Amino acid sequence: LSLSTAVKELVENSLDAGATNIDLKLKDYGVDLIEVSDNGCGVEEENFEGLTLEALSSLCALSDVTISTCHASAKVGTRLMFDHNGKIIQKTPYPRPRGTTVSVQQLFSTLPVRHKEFQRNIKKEYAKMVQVLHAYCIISAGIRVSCTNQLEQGKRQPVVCTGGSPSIKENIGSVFGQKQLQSLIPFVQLPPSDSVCEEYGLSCSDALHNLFYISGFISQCTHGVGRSSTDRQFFFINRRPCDPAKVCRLVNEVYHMYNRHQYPFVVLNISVDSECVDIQILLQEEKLLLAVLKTSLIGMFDS
Repeated sequence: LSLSTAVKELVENSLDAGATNIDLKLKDYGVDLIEVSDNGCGVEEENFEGLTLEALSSLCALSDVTISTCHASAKVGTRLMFDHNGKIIQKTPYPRPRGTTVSVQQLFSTLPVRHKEFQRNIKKEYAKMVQVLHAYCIISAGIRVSCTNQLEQGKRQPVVCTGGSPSIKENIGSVFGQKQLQSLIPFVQLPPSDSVCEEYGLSCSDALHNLFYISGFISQCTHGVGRSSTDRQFFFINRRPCDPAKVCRLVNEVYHMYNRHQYPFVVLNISVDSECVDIQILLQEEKLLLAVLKTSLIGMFDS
């Protein structure tokens, strides 16, 4: 029942549509409006009702939901207003490009307690949403992801925007500026060392079936170069944003082994077999993953 959850589900809904453009429009930090527009495949007319049988149903139950959409097979798009039961109040033709735009109006208005806790704690929830959106922007190469905000009677201001660049590094540049990029080194994967294998109780036979492909960027261990907090640490598994506790703790700990007083900027993707993942996300041979991680981090930060 958080802002970042609804935003994330709408974003992944746009991604599953194959959208190359994803725009977020917020009014009063999302308390007033949370809108997502994408050029995805749109929704066929056949599955209009079936959309509220998932994010859409709960969003209808908790807010005022409007959806415009246009499928490639459709001659004209459609505009739909929903009541709180997910039942379509209005279905009118609506000319628009291929894709889908979902509008969430006055979130939590049907529960005044949750709405008020939302308004009073707007800064924290807003910041969490910011972190999630940063993760998706960083990991979504080839896609244009943008976000703007409007407060009260003020004019709209842009929050973030990527240019559909093909590389994660350029996305990081677009999100945080190239000044952030100057202090970053790219992750370089290494086989696990014998000493780290000893530490984690692993033989070479265990390390043989290494199927973890780690990538990303991390702050240099040089004094002062790192960050003062963990405000810019992003982890993914199969390009999906997540927060692995042991992996994060090992990352920050190994960084402290060289830069005691600072935390690193982190962007780290773990490519692994999806069968080896389960639900906190469980990873088969996670000790091997931590061994490769520690060995590689040591190899990079070592002069």
